[PDB]
Amino acid sequence: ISKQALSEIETRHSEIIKLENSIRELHD
Amino acid sequence: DWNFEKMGIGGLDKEFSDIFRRAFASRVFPPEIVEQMGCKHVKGILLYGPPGCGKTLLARQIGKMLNAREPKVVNGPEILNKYVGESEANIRKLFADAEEEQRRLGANSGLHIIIFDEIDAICKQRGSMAGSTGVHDTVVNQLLSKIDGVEQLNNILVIGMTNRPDLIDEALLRPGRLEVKMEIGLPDEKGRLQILHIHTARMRGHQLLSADV
Amino acid sequence: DWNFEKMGIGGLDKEFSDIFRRAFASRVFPPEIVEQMGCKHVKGILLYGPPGCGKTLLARQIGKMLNAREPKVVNGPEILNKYVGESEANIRKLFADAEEEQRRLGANSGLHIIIFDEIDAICKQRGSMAGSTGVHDTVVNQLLSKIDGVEQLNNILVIGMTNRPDLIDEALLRPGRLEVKMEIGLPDEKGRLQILHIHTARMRGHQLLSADV
Ligand SMILES: Nc1ncnc2c1ncn2[C@@H]1O[C@H](COP(=O)(O)OP(=O)(O)OP(=O)(O)O)[C@@H](O)[C@H]1O
Ligand SMILES: Nc1ncnc2c1ncn2[C@@H]1O[C@H](COP(=O)(O)OP(=O)(O)O)[C@@H](O)[C@H]1O
Repeated sequence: ISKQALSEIETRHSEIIKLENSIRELHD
Repeated sequence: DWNFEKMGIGGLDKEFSDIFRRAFASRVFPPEIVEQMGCKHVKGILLYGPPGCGKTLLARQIGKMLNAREPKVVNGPEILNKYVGESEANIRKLFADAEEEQRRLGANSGLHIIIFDEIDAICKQRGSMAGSTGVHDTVVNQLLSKIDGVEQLNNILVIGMTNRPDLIDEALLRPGRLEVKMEIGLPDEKGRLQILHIHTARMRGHQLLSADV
Repeated sequence: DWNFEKMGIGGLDKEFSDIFRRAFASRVFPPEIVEQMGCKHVKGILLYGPPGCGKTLLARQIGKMLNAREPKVVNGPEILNKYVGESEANIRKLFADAEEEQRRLGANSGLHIIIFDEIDAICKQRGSMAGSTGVHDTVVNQLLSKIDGVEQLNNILVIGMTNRPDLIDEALLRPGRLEVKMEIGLPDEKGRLQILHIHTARMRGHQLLSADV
């Protein structure tokens, strides 16, 4: 029996929260 | 303010003498002669022995004794991360202060003490542990690449502690690389007397111990 | 300044004579000879031997004896990429200057020397690892393509160092990329003499050595 695991990341820069604030402001 | 007795370590007088001679001799003499010589200070020390022989306490007291900054200690493999690349990033952050301080003042900085416990946990023979992810072989390569290499550092000192000294890397214990390799062994009768006295000092001073013993 | 003792090397004259004979010769000859012969300039070297046995000593001295721009040195497996792809971006950012210079000027560009410490850290068996992420394969293939491939290079020199030539994939050792290989065994008695002298000149300069020694 054997084996180990690993992990990684990626370039995402979502910031959907800020974009949502901005676009809502645009609507009003 | 200092005193060898103040520490409360007994039976290892020769060990302390050798450590002081081969480690702290160049840091106490007037700067002029040592600078007239062009000698590089030793920056490596290794200890090992069976459990409970006073290895931990030794490093605790040697660190406390210095008038330098608080030593940075690493508790076993505590520098591992769940991603690719941050084992090295962690083993690299340990030297930022020394490099920065050397580049700011230079030749006049205070010592930077780093302590590894059970070095054998992380540093082992390359080419072994043929499992997966090769992370261990990358960490060992970084550590050596950083203890020594293209860049120079002269205000650091690393202490390692192990119980099985046959599994550590060869270069890690080579000249200028944990070169000093000491051997803590079971105490003698005189060591036993000194130890018992050390651990029975707060009693005689309060009449809590019968004179019969 | 080709004193070779002012530089500070352990009696490795024969080593330098042989390396210049083998390589660095086509580099100082008439290009017209290179057109009649049609023999390209060697661009691969390897230096391995007892760990840190003056292995980086001369690596830190070659940067001085050259009338070209200072060679760029890669100190260990610092080609870390956390998101995705930038490992290949890092590998790319090493050869950009050579590409730009060759495009700007041809047949007389100059030389660019790159040094990989801990070559063994990043170059291993391609298929041996079973890890989910294949970053090592990705970097190995990219490096192989860059050093050898449809694109041609004539103004670079890659130098590799390992303390254990064994864990190296054979593809990187195919003729035409790193065909040259050399070992640095141990110092002879005579070289040991020059060594002692080099390591004792300041001692005698300031009159700190007893005549008995
Ligand atoms: N023949 C020699 N002549 C002069 N110095 C030598 C010689 N052999 C070893 N040394 C010493 O060894 C050191 C050379 O750097 P070294 O080769 O140890 O670096 P390194 O390759 O990064 O080390 P490592 O491979 O252990 O990580 C210097 O302290 C140098 O004085
Ligand atoms: N020279 C000494 N002086 C005082 N106490 C000692 C000495 N050597 C061992 N001891 C005792 O042994 C214990 C230290 O064990 P330790 O060195 O921590 O084991 P390990 O090195 O495996 O961590 C302490 O309880 C301490 O009282």
